[PDB]
Amino acid sequence: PGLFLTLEGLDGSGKTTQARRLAAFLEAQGRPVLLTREPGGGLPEVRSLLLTQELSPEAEYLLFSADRAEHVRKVILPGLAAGKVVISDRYLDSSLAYQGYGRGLPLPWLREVAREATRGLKPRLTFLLDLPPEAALRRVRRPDRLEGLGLEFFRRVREGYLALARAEPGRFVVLDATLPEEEIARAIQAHLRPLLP
Amino acid sequence: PGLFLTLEGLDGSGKTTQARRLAAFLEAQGRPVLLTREPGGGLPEVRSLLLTQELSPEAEYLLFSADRAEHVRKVILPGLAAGKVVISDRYLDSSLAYQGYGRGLPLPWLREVAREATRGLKPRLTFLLDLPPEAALRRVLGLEFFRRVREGYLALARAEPGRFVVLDATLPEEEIARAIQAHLRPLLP
Ligand SMILES: [Cl-]
Ligand SMILES: [Cl-]
Ligand SMILES: [Cl-]
Ligand SMILES: [Cl-]
Ligand SMILES: [Cl-]
Ligand SMILES: [Cl-]
Ligand SMILES: [Cl-]
Ligand SMILES: [Mg+2]
Ligand SMILES: [Mg+2]
Ligand SMILES: [Mg+2]
Ligand SMILES: [Mg+2]
Ligand SMILES: [Mg+2]
Ligand SMILES: [Mg+2]
Ligand SMILES: [Mg+2]
Ligand SMILES: [Mg+2]
Ligand SMILES: [Mg+2]
Ligand SMILES: [Mg+2]
Repeated sequence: PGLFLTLEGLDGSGKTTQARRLAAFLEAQGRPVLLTREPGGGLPEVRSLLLTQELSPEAEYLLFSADRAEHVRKVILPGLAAGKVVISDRYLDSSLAYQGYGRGLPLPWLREVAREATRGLKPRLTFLLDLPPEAALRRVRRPDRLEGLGLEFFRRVREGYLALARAEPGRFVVLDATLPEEEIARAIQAHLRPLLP
Repeated sequence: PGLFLTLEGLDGSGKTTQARRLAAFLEAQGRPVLLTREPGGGLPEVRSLLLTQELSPEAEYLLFSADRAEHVRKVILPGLAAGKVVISDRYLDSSLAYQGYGRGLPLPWLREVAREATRGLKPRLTFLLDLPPEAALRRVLGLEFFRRVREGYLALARAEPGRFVVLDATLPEEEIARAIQAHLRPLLP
């Protein structure tokens, strides 16, 4: 039986680091793992196409969705059927936070599109590394994709993630990303222990 | 005002030929015209890429849709705002025909996706060059697939009869071109 886990948060939150550490932990326990990420896990060329000038938010979401559709069908679902713990650094939630709450695309449309794109595949758990957007922005420069975009954009993203976590409190594990790195890794692993076992 | 026209049908139906005939005819009259096409009219790199190993139909449609979203916003709407006749060789109907009726993706989903992608922009007329696959294949995935696509096109046309001008694409090119011009005549300017 596979297990689908995701990690989410602003760039700089630590989700990338924690995704890697979790993979390495499970590998040390003899468990097969697939460590992946969006965007690019399905169609790597979408990472390039996402640097098109003045790209509409709609087309941006649809390109992310095409990538995610391949990601689910070619990478994630086969890994799960193979019994792996498939860990994605970003999944659907990132599109809802960034393109929904961030860019203002209507959420019902985002979800109508995602319904087939994902085949309804949802993570068993999702680790949200939460922290203030001012704090995120100081840790690391933004993706080339997200320049111009100001503090208020990132606030809407941060709050959107938190609204997603409120609606799906069983799925979302919200962690304070200003805790020490070891403490976040400890908490992630504590959440996973009864599942892996 | 501007005028949005599309051409549709199987590859090898004469759709591209007629698209070009129509543009040339409008240029000969001194009528501003923009000839474009899908896929590639919005994001050319979607065309190049498209050739990806065993690409899911869902992902394919989503990529077409990203292309189509940029096409409508950056190319077609400005053209129409300039008072041009904008002619697209393929538009939404192609994705509905091929991905929907052909590959079996659910039609209501396809249209949910399209509603924002196209901002609701529909062609004033859509010339469907209808013919059997065998005739199309003669000129340029099984036969059964192409039949499903052809029949889907006819189902679209029956649902939207005012918009679809169904033409028998086995007729001589000139007779088709003359027909297309006759359908257009009262719309200009
Ligand atoms: Cl990060
Ligand atoms: Cl989800
Ligand atoms: Cl801080
Ligand atoms: Cl939940
Ligand atoms: Cl053709
Ligand atoms: Cl349409
Ligand atoms: Cl109609
Ligand atoms: Mg990190
Ligand atoms: Mg960890
Ligand atoms: Mg997620
Ligand atoms: Mg999606
Ligand atoms: Mg906790
Ligand atoms: Mg003008
Ligand atoms: Mg059309
Ligand atoms: Mg579309
Ligand atoms: Mg037909
Ligand atoms: Mg109609």
